[PDB]
Amino acid sequence: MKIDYLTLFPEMFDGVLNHSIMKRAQENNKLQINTVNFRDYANKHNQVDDYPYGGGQGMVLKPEPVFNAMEDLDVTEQARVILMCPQGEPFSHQKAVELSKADHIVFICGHYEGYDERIRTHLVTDEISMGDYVLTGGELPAMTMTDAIVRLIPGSDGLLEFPQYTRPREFKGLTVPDVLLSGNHANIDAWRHEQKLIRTYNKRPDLIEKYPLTNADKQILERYKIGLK
Amino acid sequence: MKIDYLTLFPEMFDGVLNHSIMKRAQENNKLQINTVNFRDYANKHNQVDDYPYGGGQGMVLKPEPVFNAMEDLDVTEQARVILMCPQGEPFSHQKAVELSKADHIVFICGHYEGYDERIRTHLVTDEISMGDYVLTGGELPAMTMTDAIVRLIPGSDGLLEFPQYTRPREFKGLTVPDVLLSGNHANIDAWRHEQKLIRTYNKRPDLIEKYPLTNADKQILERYKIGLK
Repeated sequence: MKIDYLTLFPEMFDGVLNHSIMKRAQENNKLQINTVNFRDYANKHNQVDDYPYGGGQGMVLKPEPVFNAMEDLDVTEQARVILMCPQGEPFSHQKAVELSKADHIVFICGHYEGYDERIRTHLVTDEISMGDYVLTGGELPAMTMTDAIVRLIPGSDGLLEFPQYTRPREFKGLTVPDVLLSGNHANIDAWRHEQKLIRTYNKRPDLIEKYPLTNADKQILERYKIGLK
Repeated sequence: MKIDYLTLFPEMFDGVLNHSIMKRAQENNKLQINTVNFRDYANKHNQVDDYPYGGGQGMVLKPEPVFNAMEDLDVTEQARVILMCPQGEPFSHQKAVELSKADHIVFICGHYEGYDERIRTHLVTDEISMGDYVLTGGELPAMTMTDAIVRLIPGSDGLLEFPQYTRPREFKGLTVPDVLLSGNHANIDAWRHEQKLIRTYNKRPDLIEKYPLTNADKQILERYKIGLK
């Protein structure tokens, strides 16, 4: 697979493109992750931005530059063109899975108060948001999504996790549960299972309602609450 | 406000810390956004990582280094310590709002198969996830969240948005709706309102069910569907 980022700030990507566990695939000829400076496709004035027909307070991303960029990037039909949007589908795993299968992805990163509809109908294949929160630009989101998608290339049990501890045993008066140093694995497993139940009960009672509790599980919770008195 | 990132890859941040619309506040003495190299707090071996008591296949982030880092960073009580986690609360706007009010935030960025529970009980104040998708590290998430929080410092109408267009009027046979060039603002507003209704009807019927439709709105939808025949 290969990935292109058409952005006005290709520099934002230097730190991440290299120094992250991203090179696993880059050096392994699995993928080409390269940045594209969008100002190369701009027009009298080298702006990729222009006024809205009908009026409005914001500016709108022009169609021409974007179509041109897609041209030389040889985006075929069956390449994925992603627009970073607030009203886009919030990104998810089923979506990360779907994308890791395409052989080519292009991200329109710049945040504009508007996008020419012709770009949305003819070029863009997926519109994606990160969550109900509002961001200043689409480059971070594009990088975050790349991570999730790439690391899913080739190369819960319904409860919260059991608490984990490492050395030292005692630190500033904070001691690791004795059971963990006992070497008795049936007791360590049982204790972790109890902690998972209890933590879920205290912090994600919704998860408990959708967990098929065994009689022993109910007895653990029952005595736990009696211990709180 | 001030923000610290304790990470093993401070380089990932160079591109973003500067070149994004982040400098608005940095140069304006509103905030200090600086990176901290976590390997400065490491132990015989300069690892921040160590084996799990009780056994397990992954490694666990040691408590000592993290507590030390929080010490010299002068994290007071009433500073926010954030751990990037999969089971953390997915990040949201209400959370972005809450955080933009704190005067100091520290992000533990490294992804480990485990975190010593003492860090979670004594240091960490918020545990946050990005969504059900799994990421390779916590630095991108920390940067994304910073963006949403910072830009919310000081410095929907229930339907999908109306489609936007800019020059040129005709491009590759793709023409901007005539109404937008007509200069008749009551017609432009009505047309946009119709498009919002129609698009929402076709793509987010759930939003239509929670919209207080007027008689005129129902007539727009009604004739639209008759136009589809």
